[PDB]
Amino acid sequence: TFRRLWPTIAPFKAGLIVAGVALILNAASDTFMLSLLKPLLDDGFGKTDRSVLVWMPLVVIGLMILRGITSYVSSYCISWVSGKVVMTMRRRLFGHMMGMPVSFFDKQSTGTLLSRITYDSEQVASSSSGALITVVREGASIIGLFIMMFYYSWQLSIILIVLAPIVSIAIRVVSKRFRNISKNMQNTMGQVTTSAEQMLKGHKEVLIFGGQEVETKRFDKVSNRMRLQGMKMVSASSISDPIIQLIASLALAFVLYAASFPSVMDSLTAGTITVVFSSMIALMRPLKSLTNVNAQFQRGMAACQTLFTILDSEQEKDEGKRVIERATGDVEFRNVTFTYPGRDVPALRNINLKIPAGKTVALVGRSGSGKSTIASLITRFYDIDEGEILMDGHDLREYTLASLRNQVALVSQNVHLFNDTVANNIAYARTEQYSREQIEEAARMAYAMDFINKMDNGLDTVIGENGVLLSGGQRQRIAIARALLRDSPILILDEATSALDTESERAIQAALDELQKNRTSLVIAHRLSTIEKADEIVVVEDGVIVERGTHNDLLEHRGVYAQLHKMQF
Amino acid sequence: TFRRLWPTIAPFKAGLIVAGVALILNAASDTFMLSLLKPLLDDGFGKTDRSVLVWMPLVVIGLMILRGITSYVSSYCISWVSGKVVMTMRRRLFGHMMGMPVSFFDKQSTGTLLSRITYDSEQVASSSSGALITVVREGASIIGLFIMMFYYSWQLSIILIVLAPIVSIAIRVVSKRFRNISKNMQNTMGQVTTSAEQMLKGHKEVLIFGGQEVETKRFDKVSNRMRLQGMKMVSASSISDPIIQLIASLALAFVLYAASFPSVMDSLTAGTITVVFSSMIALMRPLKSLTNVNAQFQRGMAACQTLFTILDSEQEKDEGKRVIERATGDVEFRNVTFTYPGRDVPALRNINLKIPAGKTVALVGRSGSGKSTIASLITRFYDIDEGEILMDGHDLREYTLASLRNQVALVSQNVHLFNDTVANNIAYARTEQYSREQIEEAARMAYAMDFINKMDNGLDTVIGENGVLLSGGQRQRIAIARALLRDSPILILDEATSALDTESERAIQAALDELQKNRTSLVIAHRLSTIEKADEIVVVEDGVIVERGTHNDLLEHRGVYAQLHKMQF
Repeated sequence: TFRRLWPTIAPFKAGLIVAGVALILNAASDTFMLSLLKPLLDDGFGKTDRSVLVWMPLVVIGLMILRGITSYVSSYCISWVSGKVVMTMRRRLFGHMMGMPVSFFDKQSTGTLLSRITYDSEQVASSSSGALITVVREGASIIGLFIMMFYYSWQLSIILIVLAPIVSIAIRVVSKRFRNISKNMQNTMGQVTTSAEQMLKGHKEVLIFGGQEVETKRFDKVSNRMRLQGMKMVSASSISDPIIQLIASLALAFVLYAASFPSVMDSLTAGTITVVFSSMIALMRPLKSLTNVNAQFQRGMAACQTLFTILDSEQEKDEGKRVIERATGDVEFRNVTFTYPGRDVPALRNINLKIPAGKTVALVGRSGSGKSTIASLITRFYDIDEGEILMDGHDLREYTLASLRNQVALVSQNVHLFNDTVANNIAYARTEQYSREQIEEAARMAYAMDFINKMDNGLDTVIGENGVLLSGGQRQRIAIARALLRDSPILILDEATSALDTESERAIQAALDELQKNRTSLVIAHRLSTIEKADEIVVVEDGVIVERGTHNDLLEHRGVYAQLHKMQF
Repeated sequence: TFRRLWPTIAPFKAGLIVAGVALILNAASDTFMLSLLKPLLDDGFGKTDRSVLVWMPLVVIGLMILRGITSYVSSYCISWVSGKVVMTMRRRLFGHMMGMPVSFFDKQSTGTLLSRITYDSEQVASSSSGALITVVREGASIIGLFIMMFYYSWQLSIILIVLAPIVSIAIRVVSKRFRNISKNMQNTMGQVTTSAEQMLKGHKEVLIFGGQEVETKRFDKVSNRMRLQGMKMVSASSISDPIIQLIASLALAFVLYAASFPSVMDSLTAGTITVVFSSMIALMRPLKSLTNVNAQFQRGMAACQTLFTILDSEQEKDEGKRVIERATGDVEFRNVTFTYPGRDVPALRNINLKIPAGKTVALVGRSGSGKSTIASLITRFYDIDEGEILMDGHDLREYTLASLRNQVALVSQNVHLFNDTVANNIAYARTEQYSREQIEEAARMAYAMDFINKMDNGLDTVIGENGVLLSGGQRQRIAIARALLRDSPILILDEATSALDTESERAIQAALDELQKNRTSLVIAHRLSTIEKADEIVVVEDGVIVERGTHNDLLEHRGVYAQLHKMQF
């Protein structure tokens, strides 16, 4: 169907070929083991030659060991191709899902985003190879059990294969008739049960009118009808299996009857009949399983078109060629409006903010609708709807995306830590650029050296989850170390502290003060300490900025900043 | 477990015995049908060419017509006892669920009460009788097939039965070892697959720091650790199934080897070996199903205690000693405190209302603070927690419930209409006492005759649900005739819905005006019309009445009623 997945398997087609050559072999070994019933019943028990019961245990063991060997080889050489194509699909989804915009990550899919690399990305192969196994095994077993029947007895096999369509259609017709009859009877039972429910509903009226004897008399007939319809349903459902079994036995009796005549048959001597009929019994499983090949292959290709919709999708629009090395200027918002994708209500209205060089601006206002939003826009996590965000006499869209992200340091208490050494986390994405001495210096001046020396191995301890666990404050200080080592000229201090641990703030505030040397920062104002010492204070109210003055003058005018002090104090 | 169910089955016990004699014959007709293989293969096919194969097709049909008759006589004669005990149980549940307090119906249970007489009352027989067509059906098949196996070459059945435990435990030990090994490899998969989650979570932090060629490298090694662990999980699960077949095939090799020696080989002839081996592989399905005979007999008996809880629950406390022919007096509330069973907050504080004879008190509260439940107490739908409701000078507790509820008519718009035609529906629970002439005048006196004459059959049209489906306006009118026909002294004129229309409001109000002639009534005053002529007015705030008196004297003082009167306006 959606066979753009075949090039993923083309580099490894030597496990599919081997698991077709050693699975056709498994089917042939099944049908050869089933062929032993004729030598057994003819030249073994039936005859006086005990030798056939001496080598037949050995052949049975040597064919079951061959079945096991070719069923483990057929499992390893498809679990190696259905494992490596899955590996390639997973690491190809984790090269397009790690570049595309945050909007897909925002609320389109959060928990299922890992499902689309764990469950669906393994289902695409556990169903496609599960269908290849079925088709190439039950197309070998079915051919083997056809060749066996037509080799031992074409006379009986022809009349046994002519009847199989006849028996199948007769059983299907009978089952359809009784399914329709049972469906009608179940509809009638549903109506009667609805009547019983309606009898039950009027309890408060039955009590007040005193109709307990009349209501139970009326239900003595409703329940009697429930019984007489239930036994009708059972009689119509349990008369189906006997009739279809009777039709199957009519066919079996006719096959036996055909064998009576000498012209048609009687070349069979007590092992040929047992092999043919045992194969026909064993021929039902590799038709019942074979019919589901297309259903399983389509169920394993819907879960590939899903992965292609995740993959063959919009990436991050890197429509930029201008390269900036250091934000030696001012990052300015000017009449820009933005709304979250997937929602219509503007989370951010027209904005006009100035971030002067060598100075910091505080995003005050605990409304919760406008503070976190503007923080994202500087790094182009969510692209603006229309307007302009300016960064050193340019626009963010103009600048290269890679050259923009490295200019900004998102400092927050809730900061991700990678499953790696802390020396790698502090120099994440820049391990080659920054030497160990630089990391030591950064941790020293970021006040994070106290925690790391306490750790077991020190700077090389695994810090992420599934390892050592560090409290919110340690994560904050590691973020300060990252930002200060990277020397990002722009800082977006979320300051989502949400706690005041003893001596944690005493070091965090000092580290932030040391960080904010001349680094122009758009601080999210959660702590009044930074608000008091701020070059400019700007507030947001449902995306609208109204009070923009400094912390002193904006206190005199009531507006929202004094009201924030009223709300804060 | 609970043979207190048995006395309901004991009267109808000669359908299980008939379905124990016509169901052993079903099993003895399958072990005889897996015995023609001896005359077929041994004497019929290999020994000669004809004769036996002309006699077989009749017996195969003759043992599949007798396997169908005794499979439908077995099913009908259990479905007659599996329906006649369910019917005899259902109407026993609908004689205790129609006499117990309304509290069980109100939020302690819901429409699942139907399931306690439709699903959980047929599951008691669909799984208890399903455990008697497995302990007798597949309990004479096992005895039938064991007699056949020992009748045919006993010296092989002992070898074949001694190897059934040894093969079974060895398959169980092998399946035990490779179920724990796969479990351990699945736990290891949980660690690495969780590590893949922690890569996706840091997408906001991945982009800003620029590390995506480094993060994809960290996933190239995590993809393997969940691929190679996926090859170990398939290599450890696909190696169990080969071995358990090889262990099973070490018995077939040994049984065939055992038959090689002279002692067993004497009559190990082909007919006396297919019937023994075809029976043993046909003996697994009886044994497998017989194990689920206490899992199904307790699934079908756990549901018996579910409805015996409903059956043996506490019925309505009919502490009745006093009987009143007619409530020719005054209903008087006096310091009545009551809470809904199931509501923590008390829904009614102290209440003291006297209803004079031939007077119409009104409960005008549109706040909805439990005005309706005040009327529930006069009918003893919910008993008073503390206090006393003096009806005709004595508390409701002494009066008989059958006698008390005959003196009250719950006139409302949500009245239930029973499935009976509308001549007993008007005279529900009293059709024997009242003749058609009274109903003719009663319906006429209530102005209901127009709707009834309009109907197809007139006074005997199926009126309830699944009948003609009258509207809400018509349903309320019949309650007026039903109350007017009975001429009960006390009325609860609910008047719940404020919806009104031309020739419906006047039509109802004219009927209510004609109804409320002496009829000392308590009106839930949602309609402003009755409030103006109401002799007394009471409004309930929280659980306690605040204003009590005539509507004129309560309008001048604003309080709650007058302000509520403005709210009504």
